Amino acid sequence: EIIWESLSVDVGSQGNPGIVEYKGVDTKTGEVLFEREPIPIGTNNMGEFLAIVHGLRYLKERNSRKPIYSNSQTAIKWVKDKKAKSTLVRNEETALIWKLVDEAEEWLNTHTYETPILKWQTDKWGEIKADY
DNA sequence: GCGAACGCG
DNA sequence: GCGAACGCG
Ligand SMILES: [Mg+2]
Repeated sequence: EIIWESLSVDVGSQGNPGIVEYKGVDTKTGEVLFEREPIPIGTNNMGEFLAIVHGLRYLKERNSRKPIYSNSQTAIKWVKDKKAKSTLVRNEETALIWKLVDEAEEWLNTHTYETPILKWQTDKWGEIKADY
């Protein structure tokens, strides 16, 4: 069933592409462990990808073997493949989201981890604790 | 390759 | 309606 000793991440989108925020919380308590301030233009899947990679970096900094829960099977696969397969144009308006994605891919390409990245089963378990 | 035909905000 | 992931020549 649920591994309560874990990190849960999720994205808050206003439009898609549109304003992106994300956060990571303690699955057990809902305590906010990290939060990303609004990024003016991104896609939902780019935000979910960034949330998982921020989680990987957060747990590594703290010598944690906790798994990560995401409700985004798309983003879980992007992280496994070390590539965010986004369609979003690269122009002046999207430079920030793409800089963050490119830096996240660089991190994945230059680090190893054991962190399990698990699917949060929303239908079966209810909303992920990191939900906005 | 051409375009059609989950889990949101 | 968005970003994701067939038959035909
Ligand atoms: Mg959510």
